[PDB]
Amino acid sequence: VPSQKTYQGSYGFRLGFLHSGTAKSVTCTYSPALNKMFCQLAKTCPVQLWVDSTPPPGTRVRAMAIYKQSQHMTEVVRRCPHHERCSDSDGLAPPQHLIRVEGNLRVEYLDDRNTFRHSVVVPYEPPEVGSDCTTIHYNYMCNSSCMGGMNRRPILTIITLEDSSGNLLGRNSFEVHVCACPGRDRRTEEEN
Amino acid sequence: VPSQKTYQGSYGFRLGFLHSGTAKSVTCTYSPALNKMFCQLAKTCPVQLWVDSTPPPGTRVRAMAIYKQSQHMTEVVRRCPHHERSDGLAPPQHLIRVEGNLRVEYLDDRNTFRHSVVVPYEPPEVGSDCTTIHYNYMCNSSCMGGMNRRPILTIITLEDSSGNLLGRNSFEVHVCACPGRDRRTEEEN
Amino acid sequence: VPSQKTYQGSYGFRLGFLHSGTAKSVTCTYSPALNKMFCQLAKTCPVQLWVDSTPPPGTRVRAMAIYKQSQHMTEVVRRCPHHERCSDSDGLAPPQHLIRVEGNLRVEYLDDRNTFRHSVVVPYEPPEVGSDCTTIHYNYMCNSSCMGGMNRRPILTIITLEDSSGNLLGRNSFEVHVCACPGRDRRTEEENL
Amino acid sequence: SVPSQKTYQGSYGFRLGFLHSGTAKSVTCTYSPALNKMFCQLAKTCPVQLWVDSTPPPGTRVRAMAIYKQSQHMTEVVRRCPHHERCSDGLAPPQHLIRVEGNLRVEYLDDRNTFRHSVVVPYEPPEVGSDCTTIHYNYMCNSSCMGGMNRRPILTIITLEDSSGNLLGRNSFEVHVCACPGRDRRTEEENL
Ligand SMILES: *C[C@H]1C(=O)C2CCN1CC2
Ligand SMILES: *C[C@H]1C(=O)C2CCN1CC2
Ligand SMILES: [Zn+2]
Ligand SMILES: [Zn+2]
Ligand SMILES: [Zn+2]
Ligand SMILES: [Zn+2]
Repeated sequence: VPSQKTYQGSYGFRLGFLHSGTAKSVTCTYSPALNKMFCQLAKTCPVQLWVDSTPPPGTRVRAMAIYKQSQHMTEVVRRCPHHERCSDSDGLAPPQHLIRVEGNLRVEYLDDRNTFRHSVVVPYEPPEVGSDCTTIHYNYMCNSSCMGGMNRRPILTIITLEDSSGNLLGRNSFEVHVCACPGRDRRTEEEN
Repeated sequence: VPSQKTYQGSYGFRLGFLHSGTAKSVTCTYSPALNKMFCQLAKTCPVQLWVDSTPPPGTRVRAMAIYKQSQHMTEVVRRCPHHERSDGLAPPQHLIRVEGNLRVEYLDDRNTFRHSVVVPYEPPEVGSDCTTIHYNYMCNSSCMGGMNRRPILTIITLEDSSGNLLGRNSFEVHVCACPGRDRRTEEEN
Repeated sequence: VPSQKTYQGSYGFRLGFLHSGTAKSVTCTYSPALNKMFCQLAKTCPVQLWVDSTPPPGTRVRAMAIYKQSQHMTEVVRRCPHHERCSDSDGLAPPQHLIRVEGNLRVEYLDDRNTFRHSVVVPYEPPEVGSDCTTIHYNYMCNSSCMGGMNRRPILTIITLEDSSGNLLGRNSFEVHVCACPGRDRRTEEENL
Repeated sequence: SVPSQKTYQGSYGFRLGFLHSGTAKSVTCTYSPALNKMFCQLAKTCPVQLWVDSTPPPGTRVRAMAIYKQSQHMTEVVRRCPHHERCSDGLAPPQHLIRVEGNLRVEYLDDRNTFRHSVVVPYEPPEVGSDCTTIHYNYMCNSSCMGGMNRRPILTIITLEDSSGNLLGRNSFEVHVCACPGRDRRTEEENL
C-alpha cells in the first residue's frame, strides 16, 4: 500500500486550493474543515503546489488515488467498466486511469509493473510571474457513485514531489468526491 | 465596486451592537452617532442580526470590506504582507474572519478578486432575541501596505441558499490599540 | 561511535561564534542557551577557533557529524540520495559528505576505511594579524528536513584539534540545525525558556 | 554613522520609569530625575521600567545599546575594558557592557555593519495587577575603567521594536557606573 504520510521535506512542500466557495455554478470546491475536494466528472480541478524553496529543473509531481477505508486500501483505484469503454481518451491517458492531467503536453502515465497502481506525472515548473504557487489542472474520469468503480467508496489523492532520479522530496494528500453539484455536496457535508 | 446601498428587504433585516461604552479596557465598541465599530486586531467583534421574520433554512450571512473613500473604493481590501506571512480555515490574505463557527466559508471572487466570509444564518437561541456573529479583523487600520489608515466599511448581506440578495446593511470599522479612547475622541469632533 | 567529550588540552582550545542575532534575513545564528547553530543549505557557517597558545606547525582541524539521539548514533551522517547526486559544484568535496569547508584550497576529506565515518580536515593557521581567533567557513549540504538523509533528526558537529600524526590535542562540540530561516527558528525555539 | 538618541514615544506612548530609591549610603542603584541620570554599581541589578499607553503586540522586542555622550567620542563603539572583557555568564558576549539578568530569552547582537553591541529581550506586558514592565540590566565596567569608557560619560538607548526590527519607541538616559551611587547622586545634584 502506498504511504500517505505528509512530509514537507527540504523545499517546504504543501498543497493549496482556490477559495472558490459553494455557489450552484462552482466546477470544483475544496473544504478546509474536511480536507476534501468536491469536483465534477472530467472537469478542471486545480491543485496548487507551494514551496519555501525552488526544487531544481527536472523535479516531477506525481498523483495517485487510493481507497481511504482500510478494508479496501489494497484494491487498485480504477475507472468503472462503463467509463473504461468510452470514446473519451485524450490519446495520452490510458482509458483505465481515474486521474488525468489537462493542458500539459509533457504528462506521463504509469501502470506500476509490481503493485499495478495507476499514476500520472508532470514536470515541476516554478510559479508564473505575479503568482506564488504552481497550479496543476487534474481531471477525475469517474463519479464517486459509478457502479463497480469506486461505488461510493471514499478515496484519497496522494501528491508526491520527486527528483529526476525518483528520490522522494515531499508528500501531501486530500480526500476527493466526484459529483454533479460540488457546491451543494460540500455545504451539506459541512453541516455535520 | 459592489453595491453598498442599505435594504432591510422582505425579512426586516437590521444590524444591532452591544452597548459596550468607552472604558479603557473595552475590546470593541460601537458608536451609534458615527455608525462606526472600534475594535482591536484579531479580537472578538460581536455583530447582531435583527429580523422581524425568520429567514428559511439555508439562509447565509456574508461580510465584505471596501474602502470608504471614492478614490480607493475600487482597490481590494486585503491584509498587509507583514500580517499575511492563522486558524487553518481562513485564507491568510483575508482581513475579516468569523470566530467559533466550523461552518465558516471563505470566497476569493474569481473576477473581482474581492474577499468575503460567509456563515449559515441560525435563528436566535431560546432566550436570545438576536443572532450574534463574532468577526475578527486581522489587520490594524494603520498597517503599512494594507489599509494604510484608509477608512473601510463592512457590508453585511443576507442571501438565500441560491445566492439571491434578501437584505444589506453596513458600518465603518476602525481597527486600533484602544477602541474606548478612539471612539470618545472621534465623538468629540 | 566517535568521542564527543570536551577537551581544551595543552593549547587551551575553545570554540566561539558570531553574535549574529535572529533578524529574518540572517544566514547563520548560534543560540548560546541551546549550544545550537542555525544555518542555511550550502551557505557559510563561521566557526571560530580560540587558543591560549599557538599549536605547533602542521597542526590540523577536523569536523565530523554524529546523530544526537541514542537510537541513531551508530549510523553514519551523510547527505540524502536527492542531494548526494553529483553536481557541477565542489570538485574538492565528495558528493556524499554533509560537511564542507569553503574558501580553503588545502581542505582534505576522509571516508574512514574502518568506521566509514565522513570528515573534513584543514591545516590550523593562527589568528590573522590583529585578530584574536581563527575562523573556518563550514557549509552543511542537506536541510535537517531532507527525506532520506538526516530526515528531521538532530546532529552534532564534533571539532577536533590534532597534530601532524593525528593525535588528539583538543575537542569541542556543537548541535546543528539546517533550515530555511535560522533567525525565525532560533527565536521560536528559545521562546520555550 | 552614530545611532539616534532622539526621544520618540511613537504609537503606544513609550516612556521609561525608575524606582524612587533615594541616596542612602547602602543604595546599589539610584536614578536622578533632575539629571535624567542613573547611578549604579558594576554588575549589580539596574531596574528600568517600560510604561506604555497601549500594549504593543507579542513579538515586540526591547533593545538596549550604549553610546558615548560627548560628540568627539560618539562614533567610538562602547565596549568593556580589556581587564573586564577577559572571559562571563555564558549567555552574554564577554565584550558587552550591558547584560540582562534573569531572562533566559535574552539575545546579544554585534552589528555586522556598525559593530555596535546590544541586548534585546521580548516585551512582556505587565502583571495583571502592575503598571509597568521591569528589565534588570547589569553594567559590566565602571565609568572609571582605564582602557574602556575611561571616565567618558555614556547614554543607554532603549528602543521598542517590532518582530521585524522597525522602530516603535525610543527613550534614553545617562548612566554613571561608580562605587557609591547615593553619594555620587547627591554630590552631583548638590550644585543645583
Ligand atoms: C560525480 C561522480 C563522478 O563521476 C566522479 C566525481 C564524483 N562522483 C564520483 C566520481
Ligand atoms: C560606596 C561604599 C559603600 O557604601 C560600600 C560599598 C562600596 N563603598 C564602600 C562600602
Ligand atoms: Zn465511471
Ligand atoms: Zn496588517
Ligand atoms: Zn538533502
Ligand atoms: Zn572595565
